[PDB]
Amino acid sequence: LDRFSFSVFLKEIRLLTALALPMLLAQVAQVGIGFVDTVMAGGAGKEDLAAVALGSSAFATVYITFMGIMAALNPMIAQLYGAGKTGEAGETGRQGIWFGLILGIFGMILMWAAITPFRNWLTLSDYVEGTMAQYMLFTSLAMPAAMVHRALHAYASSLNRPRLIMLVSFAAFVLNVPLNYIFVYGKFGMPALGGAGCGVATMAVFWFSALALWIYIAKEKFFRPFGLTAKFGKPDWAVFKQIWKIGAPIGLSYFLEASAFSFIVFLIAPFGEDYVAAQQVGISLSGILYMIPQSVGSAGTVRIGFSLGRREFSRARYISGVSLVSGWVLAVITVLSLVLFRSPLASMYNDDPAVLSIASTVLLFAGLFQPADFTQCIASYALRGYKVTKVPMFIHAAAFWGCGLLPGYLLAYRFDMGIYGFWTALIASLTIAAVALVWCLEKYSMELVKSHKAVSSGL
Amino acid sequence: VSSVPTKLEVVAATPTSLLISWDARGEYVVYYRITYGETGGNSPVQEFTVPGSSSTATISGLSPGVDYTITVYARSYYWGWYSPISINYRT
Ligand SMILES: COc1ccc(CCN(C)CCC[C@@](C#N)(c2ccc(OC)c(OC)c2)C(C)C)cc1OC
Repeated sequence: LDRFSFSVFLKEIRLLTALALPMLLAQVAQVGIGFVDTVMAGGAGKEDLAAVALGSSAFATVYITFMGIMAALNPMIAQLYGAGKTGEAGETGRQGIWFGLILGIFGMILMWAAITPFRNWLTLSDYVEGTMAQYMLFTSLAMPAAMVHRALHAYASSLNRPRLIMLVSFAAFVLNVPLNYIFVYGKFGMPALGGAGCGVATMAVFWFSALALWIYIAKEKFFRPFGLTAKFGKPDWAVFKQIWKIGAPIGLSYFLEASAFSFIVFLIAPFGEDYVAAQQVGISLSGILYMIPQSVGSAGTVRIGFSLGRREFSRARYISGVSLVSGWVLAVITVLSLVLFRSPLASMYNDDPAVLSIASTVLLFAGLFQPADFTQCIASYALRGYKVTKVPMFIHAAAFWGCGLLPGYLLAYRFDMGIYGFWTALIASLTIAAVALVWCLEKYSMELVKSHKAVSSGL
Repeated sequence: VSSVPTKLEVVAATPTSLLISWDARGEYVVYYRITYGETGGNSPVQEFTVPGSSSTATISGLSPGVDYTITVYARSYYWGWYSPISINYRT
């Protein structure tokens, strides 16, 4: 009962120069989809019933879920980048890009359809020239989801190595959304005002990033076999059925924060809804510098599952620590420059909707959860990142939601200034991964004892 | 005068049977053989045999999980034998 977690620190020898730092440039580009969202957010302010984002919100819902499913090939194609058939990774790449449709379609279809019931039983709302005019720009704001998957399937074939293009066609992305979002929300000659021609406009440029994929077979050697990518053999086509047990439980695990939804916003309004609701400059600026962080494991992820295929066993699972903690560096250094500062109401030209009279009982989980999970899921993003590992990550989060039961009404059930009160066993749900998760990672890190079935050959 | 095939890799098994995916970087004017004994020398030796870059294959794993010691064989231009490398890790 003392240490059922064996070798503690010894995810280590002398690795100091593990330059997993194209991984940064998975979130140097991935800041791109940050640095669009808020152009559309801070442009459709020239309409004040441009709370558009009300759609652009519960859109991400079915993108980011299904994006899980798709973030799933980040091993697939590294695992076989320890191979040679970049076309037998390709036949998969194609097979997913096909999938990339398929789902994107069937997803954007749920949107495409279901949407309407934005009014049911304990339910409804009615500024009609507002997002009712834009529930018809939920649709346009939706009709990429077919093409976005195919164009996030994009970075799943960045896996490999060259992450350069992703950086380009996202620096050549907010190249556009300004341009196109004005022209299509307003300044015509000729497409005047589908005013929330952000959703109309954004959706445009997916298709543009989409064939910012296509336009990068150009670079080196092929990953092109999209001749009628097909599905069938037995009951149903694998390298597709394969993509299932990886995909699924990362979306259904992205259903974590997809209920850090019903929580992060639900007791933002008791009888006290003031800066309690304003834990969005709280937990929106939580999310902002959370990506550059965590997104590196969703980038570490390659460096591993590939460096498994290249048969470098744990000559890589014992980098899945030297990454873990090279960001664990930043885990602290910017929780430091987190609780430290407060000036979210930057007074330059103006803000988006976050305004001046508020207390900063928010810097109080700029600590709590901020360094103590900075890491805690980039665990999986290397468990999957390496391995099968999200079959019990799905179930990693069987607690990270279902242990927030009263850690939901635990801000509202208090003894002190409990604003981070249900940030209870949800910043302690959140640190039951520094066990549960990485504790698993030095245990299955140590199947590279089981699988490295012969330490050292002749010379 | 040289060295072996080179690398040392059974990964594991389908319990009864086992993987054997070793260094064979290309082939030569080549051929392989793998020994198929355990580690007593009692239950005799057996000879799988293969060609291309193909030390990277697998067995017909016959019994439970006893200690099995299994060699692979180089062969090249002079119809003779680079050097064997060998290993025993059994289930
Ligand atoms: C996935 O949900 C989201 C997460 C973060 C953001 C970024 C927030 N932006 C800085 C915009 C300002 C925040 C704001 C809006 N829009 C907003 C924040 C959080 C919200 O609940 C999730 C919200 O309701 C949709 C609106 C203000 C007006 C209340 C938007 C999101 O969807 C709109």
